[PDB]
Amino acid sequence: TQRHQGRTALVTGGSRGIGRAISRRLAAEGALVAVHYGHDHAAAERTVKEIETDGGRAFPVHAELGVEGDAATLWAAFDEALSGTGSGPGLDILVNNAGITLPRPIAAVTEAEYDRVFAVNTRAPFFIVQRSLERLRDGGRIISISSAATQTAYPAIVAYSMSKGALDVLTPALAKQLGPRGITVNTVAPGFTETEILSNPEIRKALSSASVFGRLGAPADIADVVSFVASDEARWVTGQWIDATGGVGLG
Amino acid sequence: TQRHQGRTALVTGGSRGIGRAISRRLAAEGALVAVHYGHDHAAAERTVKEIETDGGRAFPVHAELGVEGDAATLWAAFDEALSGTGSGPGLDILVNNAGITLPRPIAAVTEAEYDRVFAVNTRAPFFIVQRSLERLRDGGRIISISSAATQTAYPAIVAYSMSKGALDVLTPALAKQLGPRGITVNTVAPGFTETEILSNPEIRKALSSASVFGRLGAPADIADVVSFVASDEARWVTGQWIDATGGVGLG
Amino acid sequence: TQRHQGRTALVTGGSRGIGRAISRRLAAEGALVAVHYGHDHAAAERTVKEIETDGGRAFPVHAELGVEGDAATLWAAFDEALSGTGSGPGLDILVNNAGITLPRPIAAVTEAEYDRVFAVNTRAPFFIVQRSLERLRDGGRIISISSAATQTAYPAIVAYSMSKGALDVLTPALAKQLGPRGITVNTVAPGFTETEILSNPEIRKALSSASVFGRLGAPADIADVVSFVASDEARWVTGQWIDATGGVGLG
Amino acid sequence: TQRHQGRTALVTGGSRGIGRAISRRLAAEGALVAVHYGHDHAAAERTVKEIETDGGRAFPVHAELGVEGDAATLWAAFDEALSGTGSGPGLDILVNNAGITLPRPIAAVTEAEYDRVFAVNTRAPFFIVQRSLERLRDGGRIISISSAATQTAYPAIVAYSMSKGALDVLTPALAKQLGPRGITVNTVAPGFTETEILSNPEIRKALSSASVFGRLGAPADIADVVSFVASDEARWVTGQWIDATGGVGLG
Ligand SMILES: NC(=O)C1=CN([C@@H]2O[C@H](COP(=O)(O)OP(=O)(O)OC[C@H]3O[C@@H](n4cnc5c(N)ncnc54)[C@H](OP(=O)(O)O)[C@@H]3O)[C@@H](O)[C@H]2O)C=CC1
Ligand SMILES: NC(=O)C1=CN([C@@H]2O[C@H](COP(=O)(O)OP(=O)(O)OC[C@H]3O[C@@H](n4cnc5c(N)ncnc54)[C@H](OP(=O)(O)O)[C@@H]3O)[C@@H](O)[C@H]2O)C=CC1
Ligand SMILES: NC(=O)C1=CN([C@@H]2O[C@H](COP(=O)(O)OP(=O)(O)OC[C@H]3O[C@@H](n4cnc5c(N)ncnc54)[C@H](OP(=O)(O)O)[C@@H]3O)[C@@H](O)[C@H]2O)C=CC1
Ligand SMILES: NC(=O)C1=CN([C@@H]2O[C@H](COP(=O)(O)OP(=O)(O)OC[C@H]3O[C@@H](n4cnc5c(N)ncnc54)[C@H](OP(=O)(O)O)[C@@H]3O)[C@@H](O)[C@H]2O)C=CC1
Repeated sequence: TQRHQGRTALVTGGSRGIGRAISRRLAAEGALVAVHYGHDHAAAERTVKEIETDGGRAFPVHAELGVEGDAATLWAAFDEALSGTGSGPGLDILVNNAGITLPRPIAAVTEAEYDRVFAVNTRAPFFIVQRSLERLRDGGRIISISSAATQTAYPAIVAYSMSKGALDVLTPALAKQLGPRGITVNTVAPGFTETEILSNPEIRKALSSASVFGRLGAPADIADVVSFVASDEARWVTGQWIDATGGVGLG
Repeated sequence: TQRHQGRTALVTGGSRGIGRAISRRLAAEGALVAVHYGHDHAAAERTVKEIETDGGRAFPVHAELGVEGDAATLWAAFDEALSGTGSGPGLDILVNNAGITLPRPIAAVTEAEYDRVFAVNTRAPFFIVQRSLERLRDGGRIISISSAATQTAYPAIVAYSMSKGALDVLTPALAKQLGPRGITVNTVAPGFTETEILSNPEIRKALSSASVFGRLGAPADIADVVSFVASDEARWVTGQWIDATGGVGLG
Repeated sequence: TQRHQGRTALVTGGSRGIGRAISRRLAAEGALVAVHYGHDHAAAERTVKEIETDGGRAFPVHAELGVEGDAATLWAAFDEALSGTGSGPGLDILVNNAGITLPRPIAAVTEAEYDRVFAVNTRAPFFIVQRSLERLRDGGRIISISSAATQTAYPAIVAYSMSKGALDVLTPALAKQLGPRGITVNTVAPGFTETEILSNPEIRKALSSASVFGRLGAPADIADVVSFVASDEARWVTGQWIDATGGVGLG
Repeated sequence: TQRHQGRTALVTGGSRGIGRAISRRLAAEGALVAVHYGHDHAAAERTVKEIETDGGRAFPVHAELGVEGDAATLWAAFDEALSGTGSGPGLDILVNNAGITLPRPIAAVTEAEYDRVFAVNTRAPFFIVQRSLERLRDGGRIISISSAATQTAYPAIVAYSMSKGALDVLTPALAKQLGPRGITVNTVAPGFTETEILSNPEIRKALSSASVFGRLGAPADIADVVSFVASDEARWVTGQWIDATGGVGLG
């Protein structure tokens, strides 16, 4: 395709799972990809190596999210790492993908667990986007990775759903504000998606059967929607919540 | 009416504005109302006096929200204050009404301001509801006061909208979980509503014109919807987001 | 209550099922109710007798819907029947309740069946509302009875869902247009509701289990929401789609 | 791209406006395109010539919609026209694009005008899709062109909005039913879109300002979304309503 030819992307949690698929798709389409991660240096190196092997350009960016100064640390590492590539500052495509699950229903959730899922899932994207506005170019793309669970009730993950619900609400407000500069802002909401990290054949069967297609999502199913949203082909789609669940919750 | 005859209600921020209208309507309909507040002891006393003057029963409950132990402190004060009324423990109707605004667009929002609006608007209701489940009776009512701004983009208040968006997502998950005990969970979303705390005749005109009725909301417009949702007449309405904006954002 | 004291209501298909519950609730609250029907004169007489027995005022209005001149015939019979009561012309509350089911999936639907369900369910309400605007008073109420099936996919009734989907879209446009005269327009969407016309204990169990409350709806569950929407208590709710399904489709 | 290489598409009203842009985009990507139309033989010939000139394959299909036997006549002409191309029967991609406007508010709409807009906009697509199920292949695509007006109230076009609202409701029901064969069903909803058929500079300015981008849509903006939805890249998007309005109605 090369529909991201000459563009700079940042993918938060780009090292594994959906983030890795997004990182690899954007790079395969000609983007220079900042592969961000908080913990696993090795995973981040393999993902960059995979991209470089396939003929694309990527570099790691280390910043732990959900801690004091996380957003500032991420953009400092990005600016440094990016500068060290001999590219100019700023970016075209921001994907807030990094997130953590909290599989506890309301009676189980502690303050510590609640505070951590909001800090990573909601607070970090909010301040990451805030500082991106210093760097984000005209005709740019902001894409938040949310969850189908904001629109289909899942009591077992309620605090996680709420953290993604707050994130969903950032999209329309920013689409409106950034429209005059040709920037689009959109949410892509995955369903049950099979990553490198669904061992129970029984859970696998129940989650598969939730899709009208009778399968789990793959990272690639999400990355193919994100790549479209990030492209010029989606210039007329803004402020939206794009279901990437294989028809979960239809009937 | 007396459709809340013999029921115990808690209204968070019940001392002024929409909370006061809710408190007074529930009490006028026969509810015993816990009028909760964080700061203004005087306001809380006037509101209880107004209810007692009109023939109803209410008592103040002091707890500052958005601070360590807020939810535990609120339920301790409720249990104590309630016990001191010579009523039994527990409750029928929980209204999470207390909230604070943050009128700053994304480029303006500080960590401190963001953290405070989430702590009061989202975190406190979440842990308040969690501890209510020890006390909340069969056929009970949970009602969250949200904002029209979660569904109609208002960049100027983006972090406030996000805090209400997280709260919106708690409603369906809890409606599903609590259905088997006849409890309903619903969100009521006010529009531009004129409280005791809209001095600019120009802002007043612009916000009035947002309604298909060409006026600002009054606390009473919200309280009349909340009272219905809290009643047996709304037994078949659960998990919903009830627009109480006078038709803001229709076209 | 008497919250409809001195008001004139028309309920289409008011003779049985949800229409009968609406008719009886509005009359019990002091409304003069036009009980409209297309076919069963006897049912319409029993419903009016039931209202008159309980101390309320109602009269039958015969008009077959889904035929040439149906809307004109209904308003002619209403104006005549109403005039014969010695009340003045016009009305306060219009409920489009009359409808027919089409339980055939897409591969089964004939032109005749499709045309008939649209004629009764969509076309008749549209022209009925059009002629109501000559008669409908300030502060009035228009309420459409839709179906949960417009928002939760039910392939087995697809053409019926589409007919209700068109009806759903009339509500916001009219709420906007009629706001300046204090008229509200709203949709109430029933779920699986047990009428006089669910014999299979197996279908009964499956439809019951669709509700978070583990029961079928009763006409009264719908009528209690409609009566609220029709009242001054709902003056600030307009253009909305009110779920009256007992939490069908939440998760 | 060639992401429609070897696929057969039918585009209803493919001869001009959005239909022509869709027809040309699908053909440029390797689809064999049936360019359907009801009236203007010349327009249909120019559109096919444009495609053939650019290196693609298309053929005209004449059928007037909104008349007795329209769906049967369209598929007879398609099967004949298609057969005459020396391709096998059946298809991969169905776009219901053909539609007519009705710019009259409720007080203005006649039975004839109402009946005609439903016949073309709703009835024809419904029976066209019904007969497509005899021909539509595994992994296929059904795409309905709706209107932003189903979700943002436009009293001036109310009967048109209702016709598109019924069409919107066909999408989820069919997505659910056809999921097991890998077929996706989606609605694409254009905003104010500038076609060959917006002469008033004043209307042009007002409609432009409705978009967060301060311009009218172009056919190409819609065609780029439709082409994505029709492709393997959108395999995980089904039952959805895709806003192609340039952010109309966000705030
Ligand atoms: N998989 C699924 O079924 C679903 C996924 N989602 C959402 O999709 C997104 C991607 O999920 P998925 O692919 O499953 O996740 P994985 O857990 O597979 O990958 C998570 C990524 O985020 C990074 N990350 C995690 N926590 C932090 C942190 N505190 N600071 C910095 N980076 C962090 C990880 O790097 P590192 O380990 O080095 O920190 C890694 O790159 C998430 O937002 C998730 O909520 C939504 C619906 C369901
Ligand atoms: N008015 C409007 O136009 C709109 C209102 N809303 C929402 O409606 C709800 C009611 O708003 P409104 O009537 O305007 O508010 P007011 O500010 O008039 O009243 C706020 C109430 O909440 C209490 N409260 C505030 N902060 C705290 C705190 N930290 N701890 C404990 N109690 C607290 C206040 O008591 P004390 O001062 O003693 O702390 C008071 O009783 C809020 O959730 C608001 O966001 C939504 C849309 C618009
Ligand atoms: N019951 C349920 O589970 C559900 C009901 N609904 C909707 O709720 C509404 C009420 O349904 P319900 O109570 O079950 O219906 P019933 O069939 O019990 O009652 C139908 C009523 O409409 C009248 N009616 C029917 N067809 C015509 C016609 N052609 N002309 C004039 N009057 C007519 C009937 O009178 P007569 O027989 O004399 O013509 C009768 O008063 C309908 O719009 C229905 O689609 C939606 C979701 C599910
Ligand atoms: N343009 C806009 O701003 C908007 C458009 N839309 C929708 O997008 C779709 C495309 O609209 P647009 O490009 O503007 O339309 P145009 O009127 O430019 O093109 C209409 C097309 O449909 C065909 N058509 C029209 N009526 C019939 C009929 N009775 N039988 C058969 N074919 C027919 C026409 O061919 P022929 O003339 O030969 O019959 C032509 O190919 C429509 O469904 C429209 O409602 C929605 C929102 C706004």
